[PDB]
Amino acid sequence: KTFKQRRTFEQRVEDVRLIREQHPTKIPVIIERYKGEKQLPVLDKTKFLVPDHVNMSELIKIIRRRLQLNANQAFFLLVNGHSMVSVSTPISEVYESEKDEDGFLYMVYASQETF
Ligand SMILES: Cc1nn(C)c(C)c1NC(=O)CC#N
Ligand SMILES: [Cl-]
Repeated sequence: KTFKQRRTFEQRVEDVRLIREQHPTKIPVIIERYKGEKQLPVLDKTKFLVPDHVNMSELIKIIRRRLQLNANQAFFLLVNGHSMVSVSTPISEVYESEKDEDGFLYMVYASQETF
């Protein structure tokens, strides 16, 4: 069901190695809906190549645009299981401290802060 369940550790590592080779300036991001989530839709895909210069504030804007949300729908983004201390950090920095061992950066979204 989840990305980690669909692909072996070996497979996730090799995909990150190919994104490095073919899209060297991009951060490999996995973005999943919270399994509890009732309100927001599911994304059209799971794996995203994010330009390494955008900060987390701009990534939230990007995902809200991809979900085609309106001004008063709530959106919370967990990175590596937890709240972001700051949305102003460049995703290149966030990646280096919050990447998984497989080399993806995992994110989950919900309409409640209580996931
Ligand atoms: C071929 C290889 N063997 N081992 C053991 C490692 C770390 C590698 N590196 C990559 O391929 C990284 C990338 N991209
Ligand atoms: Cl690139």
